Amino acid sequence: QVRLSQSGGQMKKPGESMRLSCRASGYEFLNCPINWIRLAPGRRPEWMGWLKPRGGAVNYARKFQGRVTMTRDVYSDTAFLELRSLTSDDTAVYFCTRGKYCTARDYYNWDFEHWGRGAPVTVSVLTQSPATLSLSPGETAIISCRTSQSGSLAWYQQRPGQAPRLVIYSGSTRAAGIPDRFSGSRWGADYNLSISNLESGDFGVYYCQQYEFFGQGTKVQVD
Amino acid sequence: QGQLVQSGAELKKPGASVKISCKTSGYRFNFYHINWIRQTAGRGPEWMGWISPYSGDKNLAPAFQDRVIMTTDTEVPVTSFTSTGAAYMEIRNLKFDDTGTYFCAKGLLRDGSSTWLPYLWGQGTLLTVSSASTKGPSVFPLAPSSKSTSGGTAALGCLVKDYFPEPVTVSWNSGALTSGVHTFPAVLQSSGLYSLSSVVTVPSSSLGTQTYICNVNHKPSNTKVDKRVEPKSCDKGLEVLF
Amino acid sequence: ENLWVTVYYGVPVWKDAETTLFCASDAKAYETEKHNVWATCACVPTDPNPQEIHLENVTEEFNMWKNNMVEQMHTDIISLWDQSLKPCVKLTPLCVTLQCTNVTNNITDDMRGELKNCSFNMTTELRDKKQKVYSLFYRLDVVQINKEYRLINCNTSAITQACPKVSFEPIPIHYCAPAGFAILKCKDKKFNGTGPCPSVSTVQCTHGIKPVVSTQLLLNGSLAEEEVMIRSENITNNAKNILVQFNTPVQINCTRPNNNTRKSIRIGPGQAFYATGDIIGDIRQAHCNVSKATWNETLGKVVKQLRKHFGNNTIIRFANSSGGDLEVTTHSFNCGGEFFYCNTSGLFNSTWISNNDSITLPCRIKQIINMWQRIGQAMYAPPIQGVIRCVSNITGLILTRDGGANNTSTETFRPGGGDMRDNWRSELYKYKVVKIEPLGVAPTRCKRR
Amino acid sequence: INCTRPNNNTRKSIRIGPGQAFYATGDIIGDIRQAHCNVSKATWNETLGKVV
Amino acid sequence: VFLGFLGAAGSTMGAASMTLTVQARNLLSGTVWGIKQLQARVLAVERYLRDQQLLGIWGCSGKLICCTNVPWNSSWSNRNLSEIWDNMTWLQWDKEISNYTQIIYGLLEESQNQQEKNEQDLLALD
Amino acid sequence: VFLGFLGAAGSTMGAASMTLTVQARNLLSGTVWGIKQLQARVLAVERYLRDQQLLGIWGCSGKLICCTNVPWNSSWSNRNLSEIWDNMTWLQWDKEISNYTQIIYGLLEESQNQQEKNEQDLLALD
Ligand SMILES: *[C@@H]1O[C@H](CO)[C@@H](O[C@@H]2O[C@H](CO)[C@@H](O[C@@H]3O[C@H](CO[C@H]4O[C@H](CO[C@H]5O[C@H](CO)[C@@H](O)[C@H](O)[C@@H]5O)[C@@H](O)[C@H](O[C@H]5O[C@H](CO)[C@@H](O)[C@H](O)[C@@H]5O)[C@@H]4O)[C@@H](O)[C@H](O[C@H]4O[C@H](CO)[C@@H](O)[C@H](O)[C@@H]4O)[C@@H]3O)[C@H](O)[C@H]2NC(C)=O)[C@H](O)[C@H]1NC(C)=O
Ligand SMILES: *[C@@H]1O[C@H](CO)[C@@H](O[C@@H]2O[C@H](CO)[C@@H](O[C@@H]3O[C@H](CO[C@H]4O[C@H](CO)[C@@H](O)[C@H](O)[C@@H]4O)[C@@H](O)[C@H](O[C@H]4O[C@H](CO)[C@@H](O)[C@H](O)[C@@H]4O)[C@@H]3O)[C@H](O)[C@H]2NC(C)=O)[C@H](O)[C@H]1NC(C)=O
Ligand SMILES: *[C@@H]1O[C@H](CO)[C@@H](O[C@@H]2O[C@H](CO)[C@@H](O[C@@H]3O[C@H](CO[C@H]4O[C@H](CO)[C@@H](O)[C@H](O)[C@@H]4O)[C@@H](O)[C@H](O[C@H]4O[C@H](CO)[C@@H](O)[C@H](O)[C@@H]4O)[C@@H]3O)[C@H](O)[C@H]2NC(C)=O)[C@H](O)[C@H]1NC(C)=O
Ligand SMILES: *[C@@H]1O[C@H](CO)[C@@H](O[C@@H]2O[C@H](CO)[C@@H](O[C@@H]3O[C@H](CO[C@H]4O[C@H](CO)[C@@H](O)[C@H](O)[C@@H]4O)[C@@H](O)[C@H](O[C@H]4O[C@H](CO)[C@@H](O)[C@H](O)[C@@H]4O)[C@@H]3O)[C@H](O)[C@H]2NC(C)=O)[C@H](O)[C@H]1NC(C)=O
Ligand SMILES: *[C@@H]1O[C@H](CO)[C@@H](O[C@@H]2O[C@H](CO)[C@@H](O[C@@H]3O[C@H](CO[C@H]4O[C@H](CO)[C@@H](O)[C@H](O)[C@@H]4O)[C@@H](O)[C@H](O[C@H]4O[C@H](CO)[C@@H](O)[C@H](O)[C@@H]4O)[C@@H]3O)[C@H](O)[C@H]2NC(C)=O)[C@H](O)[C@H]1NC(C)=O
Ligand SMILES: *[C@@H]1O[C@H](CO)[C@@H](O[C@@H]2O[C@H](CO)[C@@H](O[C@@H]3O[C@H](CO[C@H]4O[C@H](CO)[C@@H](O)[C@H](O)[C@@H]4O)[C@@H](O)[C@H](O)[C@@H]3O)[C@H](O)[C@H]2NC(C)=O)[C@H](O)[C@H]1NC(C)=O
Ligand SMILES: *[C@@H]1O[C@H](CO)[C@@H](O[C@@H]2O[C@H](CO)[C@@H](O[C@@H]3O[C@H](CO)[C@@H](O)[C@H](O)[C@@H]3O)[C@H](O)[C@H]2NC(C)=O)[C@H](O)[C@H]1NC(C)=O
Ligand SMILES: *[C@@H]1O[C@H](CO)[C@@H](O[C@@H]2O[C@H](CO)[C@@H](O)[C@H](O)[C@H]2NC(C)=O)[C@H](O)[C@H]1NC(C)=O
Ligand SMILES: *[C@@H]1O[C@H](CO)[C@@H](O[C@@H]2O[C@H](CO)[C@@H](O)[C@H](O)[C@H]2NC(C)=O)[C@H](O)[C@H]1NC(C)=O
Ligand SMILES: *[C@@H]1O[C@H](CO)[C@@H](O)[C@H](O)[C@H]1NC(C)=O
Ligand SMILES: *[C@@H]1O[C@H](CO)[C@@H](O)[C@H](O)[C@H]1NC(C)=O
Ligand SMILES: *[C@@H]1O[C@H](CO)[C@@H](O)[C@H](O)[C@H]1NC(C)=O
Ligand SMILES: *[C@@H]1O[C@H](CO)[C@@H](O)[C@H](O)[C@H]1NC(C)=O
Ligand SMILES: *[C@@H]1O[C@H](CO)[C@@H](O)[C@H](O)[C@H]1NC(C)=O
Ligand SMILES: *[C@@H]1O[C@H](CO)[C@@H](O)[C@H](O)[C@H]1NC(C)=O
Ligand SMILES: *[C@@H]1O[C@H](CO)[C@@H](O)[C@H](O)[C@H]1NC(C)=O
Ligand SMILES: *[C@@H]1O[C@H](CO)[C@@H](O)[C@H](O)[C@H]1NC(C)=O
Ligand SMILES: *[C@@H]1O[C@H](CO)[C@@H](O)[C@H](O)[C@H]1NC(C)=O
Ligand SMILES: *[C@@H]1O[C@H](CO)[C@@H](O)[C@H](O)[C@H]1NC(C)=O
Ligand SMILES: *[C@@H]1O[C@H](CO)[C@@H](O)[C@H](O)[C@H]1NC(C)=O
Ligand SMILES: *[C@@H]1O[C@H](CO)[C@@H](O)[C@H](O)[C@H]1NC(C)=O
Repeated sequence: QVRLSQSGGQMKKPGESMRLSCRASGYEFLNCPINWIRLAPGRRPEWMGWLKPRGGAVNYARKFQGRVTMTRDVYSDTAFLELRSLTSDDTAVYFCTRGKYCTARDYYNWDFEHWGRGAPVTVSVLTQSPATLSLSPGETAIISCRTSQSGSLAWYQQRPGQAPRLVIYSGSTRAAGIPDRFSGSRWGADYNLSISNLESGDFGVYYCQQYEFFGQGTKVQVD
Repeated sequence: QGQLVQSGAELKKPGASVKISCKTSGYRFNFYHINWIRQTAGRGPEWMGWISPYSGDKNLAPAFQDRVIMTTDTEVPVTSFTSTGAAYMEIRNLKFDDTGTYFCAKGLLRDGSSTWLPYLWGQGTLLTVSSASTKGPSVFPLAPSSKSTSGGTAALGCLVKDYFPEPVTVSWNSGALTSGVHTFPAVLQSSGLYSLSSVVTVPSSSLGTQTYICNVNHKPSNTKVDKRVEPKSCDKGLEVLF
Repeated sequence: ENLWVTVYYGVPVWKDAETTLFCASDAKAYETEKHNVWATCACVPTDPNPQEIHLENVTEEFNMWKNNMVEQMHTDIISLWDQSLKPCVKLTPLCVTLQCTNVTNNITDDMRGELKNCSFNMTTELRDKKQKVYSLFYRLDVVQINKEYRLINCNTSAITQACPKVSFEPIPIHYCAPAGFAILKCKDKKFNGTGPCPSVSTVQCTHGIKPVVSTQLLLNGSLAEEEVMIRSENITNNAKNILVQFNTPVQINCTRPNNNTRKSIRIGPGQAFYATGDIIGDIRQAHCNVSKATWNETLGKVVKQLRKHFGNNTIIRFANSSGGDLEVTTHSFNCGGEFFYCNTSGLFNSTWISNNDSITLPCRIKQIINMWQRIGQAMYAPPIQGVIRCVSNITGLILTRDGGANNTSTETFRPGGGDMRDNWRSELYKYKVVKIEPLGVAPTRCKRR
Repeated sequence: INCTRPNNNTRKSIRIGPGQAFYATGDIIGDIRQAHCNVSKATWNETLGKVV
Repeated sequence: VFLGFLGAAGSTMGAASMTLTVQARNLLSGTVWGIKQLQARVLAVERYLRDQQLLGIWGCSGKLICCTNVPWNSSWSNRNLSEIWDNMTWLQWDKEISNYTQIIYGLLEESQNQQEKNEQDLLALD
Repeated sequence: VFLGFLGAAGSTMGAASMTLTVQARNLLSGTVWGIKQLQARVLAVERYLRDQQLLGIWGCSGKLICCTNVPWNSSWSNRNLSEIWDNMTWLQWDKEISNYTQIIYGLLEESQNQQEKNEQDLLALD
C-alpha cells in the first residue's frame, strides 16, 4: 500500500531555516512526482512545489523561488525539503502528496489521493462559497466553486485534526470508498458538491481544487 | 441525422444586399451539398442553387446567376464521422418580389443520380424587402381571466401591438414556463403594422409561488421587453376562487 | 428488394492497435561498419523508394501522449544499451583506494581542481605482483573517503567499460510495421499534436529519426513548419512537460579544449583498461557557444506563441533549473564519446513583457554515467584523443511551468527533462500504428438460385 | 493445519559492495521460541478413520 | 484511377468496392533485434492464413467477392440499398455491425457449406 | 445439435460426418518461456499447411468433402456401406486403415490431378 511517512512538526524562530522529510513506500518512487503543499488555518492552501524522483527534477512556486530546495534519496525513497528565511507567514501544516494516477506509462499529479500525516511548523481563480455551513444530520450540503479556466476539478474533505482525503475528481467522479451520498455536478464555470444525508463523519472543511489552485474552503459543522 | 440552424430574420431595403448563414452540425459537412431554396407568395417555391463544400463547385439557377454568391467555410472535425460547418449566401440587388422565406438544405447522397437532392432542411429565415422603416412593438399586459370556475383555472398573457416587420419571439420566465402557452398569429392592419398575442393557461392557486415575466424580443429593432404580469385578476368569475 | 449479405476482402478498414515494430536504416549506414556501430547489425535495409499514400477525405485522430511507439523505442534503446555493454570489459577490480592529487597547473584557488591525478594499485596479467599505475579522473567521477579517494559508484552497482570499437553516434533508424499494419502520418502544417488530422497519409516506414539522448535542449530534431510549435498534454497542468519545437535551428558549438592521451594499462589476462594520460597543452574546460542573435530571435518567436495560451498581455520570465541531479539541472548530452553537462543559466535568464558574439556556457564532463535512471549498470566512457569539436542544431526545448500562481499575470518557465520518453515524443507525434481488418460484410441484391 | 514461526526477526542489511548486499538475521525481539504446526485432533481422527 | 493502399477509406462502400484488389495485394507483401521482425512477420502470416481460413470455410473460396444465401436481418441496422453503398464508409459501417459480425460469421461457416456441400454430395451421387 | 469440438468421436462415421465444420474451425485458432508457445504455434501452422497441401494436390481443394475416381479396393478391410457409416467410429476405422493410408494418398495425389488436369489441358484447347 502507498504510504507517505513524514517527520514531525517543529517550532522555529524568524530568520532560521527548516527541513522536512517524507519517505514514500508501496510503489515505484520514480514513477511520478511528489508534491509539497502548505495549509495555514483559515487560509487558501498553497502548493509549494513538485519533484520528479527520476532525475530529481523540481518545480517551485513563484513565492518560494530562492528560498525552497527540494531533493530526494532514491535509495531510501525519501523526499527532502528545505525552507530558508522563515517569517511568521510560514506558520502552517506542511504535507507531502502523491496523485492518484501513477503507473509506469504516465501519471496525473494533481489528483492528490495520498497524503502524509502532516508536519505542524510554527515560526514566531477558484471562488468557493459559502464560507461556513451549519446543518443538521440528515440534511444536504451544497458547496459551490466557480472557475475561470476549466479542467479536471477535485473536491477534498478535511476532518478536524486529520489529513484531507480525496472525495471527488473530474468534477463528477467519486473516489475509492466514497459512498453515493457524495455527488458532483457542473454547469458552465460552476461546480457543485452535494452531500446528502449528513452524518458525523461528513462534518469538517471542504476544498475545491483545480490543479495547484484551491478554494477558500467551506466549513460544514453540525447544528 | 444532423441539425441546420440559420441566422435570424433581417429587414433590408431594396438595392442593398443580405447574407444568410446556415450552420450545420451532427454530420460531415463536406460529404453533402448545400442547396438554397426560397419561397415567395407570388412565384411559389423556387430553387436557387447548390454548392459542394469539398471542391467549391457551385451551380446557380439562371434566375440567380448574376446576383447570388454562395460561400462555405472549412470543416471543423468533431468526431470521426460527424462534424460542424457553416455555409453562407449573399443575395444582392434586392427587390420587392424577394420577400419570403429562404431555406438551406442538406444533400441526399454522396454518389448516384440524386447526390445534391435536398434532404435535411433548415427552419428558414424570413427576408423582408421594404422601404417602410422598423417600428418597435408595444407590449401590454393581459389581465388573467377565468377559464373554469369549478376547475380553478385562469389565463394571463401579453399583447404585442403595432410592430414591423415580422417576427417577434415571446418566451416566459426566460424559457422556464412553456406548458399551456398559446401564441396566436398577428393581424395585418390597414396601416401595415402587425400585432399578436400570447396567453398561458395557469391554475388560480399559484400567486406567491411563481413569478410571471413575459419576455418579448424584437431583434430588428434590437429591443427586449420583460413585463411582470400582475397575478391579481379583475374577472368577477375568477374572484370567487380567491 | 430484399438485401443479401456479401463478404468483401480488402476493404480500407483499420483500427488503432499496438504491434511489434521492426527497424530500417538505409544502406550507406551499414557501410559505416567499425564493428557494428550503435545498433545497425542485422537491421533491414531501408527501401530505396519509399511510398507515402495521401488518404484523401480522411480525417484521423492522433495522440502523441498515448502513443505506444514511444515506449517501444525507449525499451528498444535500453535493451540496445544492455546488449552493447554485455560483451565489454567489466571494471570490477577498479574500486581500489585512489591516492589522488591536484593536476599540474598554477593556481588560483577558485579553479577547484576539477581534474584529479590518482595513483593506485592494479592487478596485472599474473595473479601475483600488483601494479602501481596512475590515471586522471574528473571530480564528478571520484569521491573522498576518510588525500585518498574512490570511484563515486562504489556502493551503488557494478561498472563496465565501454568498448572502444563501438560508437554512440545517433544514426537514423526507420521504424516499420509488419504486414497487415500501417503507420498513419499527419501532413498538416499546424498539427499541435492531438485530435483529428485533416490531411492523413499512410506509410510503411517512418523517416530517419536519430536517437539523440539529451535533456533540456532538443538536439538534431525535426524543424517545425511556419510558426514554432508548442505541445502539452494539459496546458493548465504545470506538472506535465511542455515540448517546444523550433522552425529555424539554433547553431550550437561545443568543444573540449583538452585533447587527451589514452593510457592502455593491462588488467590481464585479456582485459585492458583505458586510463587518461597527461594533457598536452593548456588546462581548459569544455564549453558551448550559442549565437546571441539567433537565440534572441528564437526566444522572441517562442514567447509570441506562449502568449496565445496564457493570455495576450502577460509577462513571461525565463529562469534556469531549480535543482536536483546533474542530468536534469544541466544540458546533458554525448559528443565524441564524452558526456557533457553544460550550464544553461545564460539561456534561460530573461524577462519578456507583453511588448554581436556568442553566449558561452561552462560544460562539465563525466565518464562514469548512469543514464535512464538505471541502477545495476554503470558505464565508464573511455577517454577520447584529440580536441573534440561538434556543431549541433538546437531544434526544440523541454520546459516546465511554475505553479501555485493565482495572484500575478507573469508565468515563469524552467528547463526540465528526466524522462527520456519525451525526447522520443518530439519525433513520433505525427505517426501512429493501425491494424488492417480487410473483412467487411455488406448487403446487396445478390444470391444464387 | 496451522503453522507459526514465533520468532519475529530482524533483517540486517550488511553491504558486500560494490552493489551486492547480504541480508543477515539480526537480534530476536521477544522470547526464544521454535516454529510449530497444529493439526485438529478430531479432524485428523475422522480423516484417518475414513482412509483406513 | 488508383488511389493506392487504403485509398478509398473516406469514399462510399460502393466506391470503395472498386479498390478491393489494392488492399488485398499489399496485405501479405512477399542475435536480438533481428527477431523483432521475425515474430512480427510470423504473426503477419498467421493473420493472413486466419482470414484465408474464414474466407475458405464460407461459401466464397474465390476471394474479393462472393454471394451468400443468408437473409439480411433488419435488426443489423436496417438500412436501404442506396443508403449504404452511396451514403456510408466501410469504417462507419463496421462501427455499427461490430455487434453482429461474430453472429453472421457463425451463420456463414456452419449453416452454409456444412449443409450445402452435403446437399451436393446427395445431388452428385445420382 | 452442436456437440462441440471432438463431439461425435464415439458416434458412427455417418453421424460424425455432420460435425466436420467443428473440428476444422478450432484447428488453427486465429527472454525464454515466451518462445515455448512460439515454436508450438509455428508447428501448428506447419501442420495446418501440411494438411492443406495434401487436400489441395488431390481432387478436392474445396475442403470438408470431395469425391474421387478411385475404386475402393476390397483388401482395405472389405466392409459394407452400412457397416462403416452406421457401425464404426472414426478412431476404430483409422485403426484398421492405418496400413493403407499412405498407399491411398499415393493413388490420390499422383493418379488423379496429374492425369486429370492434363486431360483437361487436352480437352480445353478445342
Ligand atoms: C491543438 O490545437 C487545437 C485547435 O485546432 C485544439 O483543439 C481545441 O482546443 C481548444 C483549447 O485551446 C478548445 O477550446 C476549448 O474547449 C474546451 C472543451 O470544450 C468541450 O467541453 C465543453 C464542456 O463539457 C462539459 O460540460 C457540458 C455542460 O455542462 C457538459 O454537458 C458535457 O457533458 C461536458 O461534460 C463542451 O461544452 C464543448 O462543447 C461545445 O464546444 C464544442 C466546440 O469546442 C462545440 O462544437 C459543441 O457544439 C459545444 O457547443 C466541448 O465539447 C473548453 O473547456 C474551453 O471553454 C472553456 O475555457 C474558455 C477559456 O479558455 C472559456 O471561454 C469557457 O467558459 C470554458 O470554461 C474552450 O472552448 C476546443 O474545444 C478544441 N477543439 C476541439 C475540436 O477539440 C487543442 O486544444 C490544441 N492542443 C494543444 C495541446 O495545444
Ligand atoms: C472525396 O469526397 C468527395 C465528395 O465530397 C468526392 O468528390 C465527388 O466525387 C464524385 C465521384 O464519385 C463526383 O460525382 C461525379 O462528378 C463528375 C464531374 O465530371 C467533370 O469533372 C471530371 C473531373 O474533372 C471530368 O473528368 C469530367 O470530364 C467532367 O468534366 C461527373 O462526370 C459524374 O456524373 C457522371 O457519372 C455518374 C456515375 O459516376 C453518373 O451517375 C452521371 O449520370 C454521370 O454519368 C459525378 O457527378 C463529384 O463530382 C465529386 N465531388 C465534387 C465536389 O466534384 C471524392 O470522390 C472523394 N475522394 C475520393 C478519393 O474518392
Ligand atoms: C600524476 O601523478 C603521477 C604520480 O602520482 C605522475 O607520474 C610521475 O611523474 C613524475 C614526474 O614529476 C615521475 O618522476 C620522474 O621519474 C623518472 C623515471 O626515471 C626512472 O629511471 C631513473 C633512471 O634513469 C631513476 O633514477 C628514477 O628514479 C626512475 O626510476 C625520472 O627519470 C625523472 O627524473 C627526471 O626529472 C626530475 C624532475 O625534477 C629531474 O630532477 C631529474 O634530474 C630527471 O631529469 C622523474 O623523477 C614519476 O616517475 C611518475 N610516476 C609514475 C608512476 O608514472 C605525474 O607526473 C602526475 N601528472 C600530473 C599532470 O601532475
Ligand atoms: C594532442 O595531443 C596529442 C598527444 O598524443 C598530440 O599528438 C602528438 O603530436 C606530436 C606533435 O604533432 C607528434 O609528434 C610528431 O611526430 C612525428 C613523427 O612521428 C612518427 O615517427 C615516430 C618515430 O620518429 C613514431 O614513433 C610515430 O609513431 C610516428 O610514426 C614528427 O615527424 C612530427 O614533427 C613534424 O610535425 C611537427 C608538427 O606536428 C612539426 O613542427 C615538425 O617540424 C615536423 O614537421 C611531430 O614531432 C606525435 O606523434 C603525436 N602523437 C600521437 C600519438 O598522435 C597532438 O599533437 C596534440 N594536438 C594538439 C592540437 O595539441
Ligand atoms: C517484531 O520485531 C520488530 C523488530 O523490528 C518490531 O518492530 C518494532 O516494534 C517497535 C514497537 O512497536 C516499534 O517502535 C515503535 O516506534 C514508533 C515510532 O516509529 C516511527 O518513528 C521513529 C522516530 O521516532 C522512526 O525511526 C520509525 O521509523 C517510525 O517512523 C512509536 O510511535 C511506537 O510507540 C507507539 O506504539 C507502541 C506499540 O507499538 C505503544 O506501546 C506506544 O505507547 C506508542 O503508542 C513504537 O515505539 C518499531 O518502530 C518497530 N520497528 C520496525 C522496523 O518495524 C515489532 O514490534 C515486533 N513485533 C512483535 C509482535 O513482537
Ligand atoms: C556511497 O555512494 C552513495 C552515492 O550513491 C553515497 O550516498 C550519498 O552520500 C551523500 C554524502 O556524500 C549524501 O548527501 C548528504 O546527505 C546528508 C543527509 O544528512 C542527514 O542524514 C545523515 C545520515 O543519516 C545525518 O547524520 C544528518 O544529521 C542528516 O539527518 C546531508 O546533510 C548532506 O548535506 C549531503 O547532502 C547523499 O544523501 C547520499 N545518497 C545519495 C542518493 O546521494 C554514499 O555516501 C556513499 N557511501 C559512503 C560511505 O560515502
Ligand atoms: C601562478 O600563481 C600565482 C600565485 O597565486 C598567480 O598570481 C596571482 O594572480 C592573481 C590574479 O592576478 C592575483 O590576485 C590578485 O589579487 C589582488 C588583491 O588585491 C587583486 O587586486 C588583483 O586584481 C588580483 O585579483 C594574486 O595576487 C597573484 N598571486 C601572487 C602571489 O602574485 C599567477 O597568476 C599564476 N600564474 C602565473 C602564470 O603566474
Ligand atoms: C559555430 O562554428 C561555425 C564555424 O566556425 C561558425 O560559422 C562561422 O560563422 C562566421 C560568422 O558568421 C563565418 O564568418 C564563418 O564563415 C562560419 N564558418 C562556417 C564553417 O560556417 C558559427 O557561427 C559558430 N556558431 C556558434 C553559435 O558559435
Ligand atoms: C487454526 O487457526 C484458526 C484461527 O484461529 C482456528 O479457527 C478457529 O477455531 C475456533 C474453534 O473452532 C473458533 O472458535 C474460531 O472462530 C476459529 N477462527 C477462525 C478464524 O476460523 C483453527 O481451529 C485452527 N486449527 C488448528 C488445527 O490449529
Ligand atoms: C487535459 O487533457 C485531458 C485528456 O485529453 C482532457 O480530458 C482535459 O480536458 C484536459 N484539460 C484541460 C484543462 O484542457
Ligand atoms: C589543491 O591544492 C590546494 C593547496 O594545498 C588544496 O587546498 C586543494 O584541496 C587541492 N585540491 C584542489 C582540487 O584544489
Ligand atoms: C599499492 O598501494 C599500497 C598502499 O598501501 C602501496 O604500499 C603500494 O606501494 C602500491 N603499489 C603496489 C604495486 O602495491
Ligand atoms: C541556476 O543559476 C543559479 C544562479 O541564478 C545557480 O545558483 C544554480 O546553481 C543554477 N542551476 C542550474 C541547474 O544550473
Ligand atoms: C551556472 O552559471 C551560473 C551563472 O554564472 C552560476 O551562478 C551557477 O553556479 C553555475 N552552475 C554551476 C553548476 O556551475
Ligand atoms: C542544422 O542547421 C544547419 C544550419 O542551417 C544546417 O546547415 C543543417 O543542414 C542542419 N542539420 C539538419 C537539419 O540535420
Ligand atoms: C435477427 O435479429 C433479431 C433481433 O436482434 C433476432 O431475434 C434474430 O435472432 C436475428 N436473426 C438471426 C438469424 O440471428
Ligand atoms: C429501408 O429502410 C426502412 C427503414 O429502416 C425499412 O423499413 C426498409 O425495409 C428498408 N428497405 C430496404 C430495401 O432496405
Ligand atoms: C451493441 O450492443 C450493445 C449491447 O446490446 C448495445 O448497447 C449497442 O447499442 C449496440 N451497438 C450497435 C451499434 O448495435
Ligand atoms: C487390391 O488389393 C489386392 C489384395 O491386397 C491386390 O491384389 C490388388 O492389386 C489391389 N488393387 C489396388 C488397386 O490397390
Ligand atoms: C458387402 O460386401 C461384400 C463383400 O465385399 C460385397 O459382395 C457386397 O456387394 C457388399 N454390399 C454392400 C451393400 O455394400
Ligand atoms: C497391418 O499390416 C500388417 C503387415 O502386413 C499386418 O500384420 C496387420 O494385420 C495389418 N493390420 C490391418 C488392420 O490391416
